[PDB]
Amino acid sequence: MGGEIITLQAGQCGNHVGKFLWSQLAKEHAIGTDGLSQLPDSSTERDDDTKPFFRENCRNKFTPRAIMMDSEPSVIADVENTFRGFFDPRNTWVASDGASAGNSWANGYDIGTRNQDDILNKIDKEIDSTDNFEGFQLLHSVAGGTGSGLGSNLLEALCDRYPKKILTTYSVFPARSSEVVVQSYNTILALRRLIEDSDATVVFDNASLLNISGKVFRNPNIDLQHTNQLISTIISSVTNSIRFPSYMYSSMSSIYSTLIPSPELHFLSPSFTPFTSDYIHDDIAHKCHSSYDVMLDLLDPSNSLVSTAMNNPTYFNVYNTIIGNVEPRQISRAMTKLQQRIKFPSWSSSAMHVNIGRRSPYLPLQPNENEVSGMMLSNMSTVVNVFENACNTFDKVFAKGAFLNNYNVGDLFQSMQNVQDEFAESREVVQSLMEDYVAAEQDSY
Amino acid sequence: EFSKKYHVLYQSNSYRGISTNFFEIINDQYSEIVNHTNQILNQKFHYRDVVFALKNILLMGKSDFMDALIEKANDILATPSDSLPNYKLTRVLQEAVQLSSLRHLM
Repeated sequence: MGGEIITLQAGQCGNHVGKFLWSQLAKEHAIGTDGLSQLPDSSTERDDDTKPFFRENCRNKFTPRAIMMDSEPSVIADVENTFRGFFDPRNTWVASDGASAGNSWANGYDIGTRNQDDILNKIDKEIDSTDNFEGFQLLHSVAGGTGSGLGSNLLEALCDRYPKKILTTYSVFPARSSEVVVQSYNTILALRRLIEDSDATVVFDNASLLNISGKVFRNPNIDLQHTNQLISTIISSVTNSIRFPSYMYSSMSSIYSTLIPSPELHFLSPSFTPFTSDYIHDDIAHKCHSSYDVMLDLLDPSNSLVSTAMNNPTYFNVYNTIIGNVEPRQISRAMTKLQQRIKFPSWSSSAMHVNIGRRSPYLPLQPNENEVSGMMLSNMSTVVNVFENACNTFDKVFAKGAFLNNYNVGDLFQSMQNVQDEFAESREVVQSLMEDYVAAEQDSY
Repeated sequence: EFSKKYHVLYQSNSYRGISTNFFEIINDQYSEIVNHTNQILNQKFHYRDVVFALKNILLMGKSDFMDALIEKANDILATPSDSLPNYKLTRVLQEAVQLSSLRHLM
């Protein structure tokens, strides 16, 4: 019910962010660290505990509907913890046939091919328990060996096998600069598959994400583990409309259907205000409905730089505003009329409005508060710049001729990496095209 | 109620036609009775729950169910109506309730 989702967790990051996600859903839905229900009435269908992210055993110990692929470390940490039993050791695949990704996409893509069937068995088992499948979410990092290669391989297969379902990926991007040049190889080979085979991709730009971690959390001992807590709060907020269908103007599937302008543009950027504590002092920062409303419009806390936080001269394809916490509705409408009129986003010659907002309340299983929060998820045409950069890096690397040997065995890449050349032309046609849509030529008769 | 009968009978017992006192006794009974009647409606026969439900069904704020009713029904409605559709639609209605995830726990 509500249309089920399967999460695929690839690489270190996905598995880490996935463990945190589960603790957060488990608390919120008043269930155990083994999914065991809360014994007095804590849930009498006041909420519908999300069968999309859960499956029910008949001990009624809720289990997450998730497939983990990585090697041993991340899975081990969960298994040590009392978080096991909100795990499934069958969903868990640990490489013992990986034998070093090496920070090479090809190597990852290729190990994935080799163990396609055992992997496909975990996925098919998970598919078979499904009622009616909404779609998939892929959690991963790009510029990885693992995070890159194995995720891309899976995505292209999923695309062909089930062509009637939604594929979303939550992708960590590196930066709009490089210190490591072969980032660009990993990212360009992966990118082809992500552009075509994903119908939506949510970009988290790691430079930007780092700024939030450094500035907000302010701990000098900070790492990725610490940062992953910021990705999990963000990912969980986007899911509010599925997990709570009891909001009768927010329901995820129909929302997804509308917002998407076509999968041609589908790199999305989040922004969020304010922040909840996870590694720092409590949120005691309360401010007005008007204050709340102003803050959503600023992208000054940049959690992603896909070039929508540098500048806005092209146009926004769609904007969706996620409100969490009930607060006077009448006021919410009077401010909202001012926002549509004011026209904060930039616009093309035929699109001058297409910005939406949804409002949902907090659950009371959480300690009650009268602080408001919200998330922005938006699609902008500015993304093309990241491709432009990628092309600069791509020319640079290809110019050295770094490591062509591994590529040459492969039929595709015999005359050196042909796939990357094919991609270079393909990406330029798309980037030109997105510019035409900002301009008059989008409707012409 | 029986005490109340006794009370009316009490003003009548030494009567002087004092309506304000007679009303006072009556006013106390009214307030208590409306408050007990709220417990009787709300608690016993889920009134607070019924209004919320009405809002869900009649103003159709129960979007999960509706999407489902429409998916199952669509085929049948497309075909002109007869006597038998009514049974399937009711079955689809029953299925829709299950689909909307509404269930007894208290």
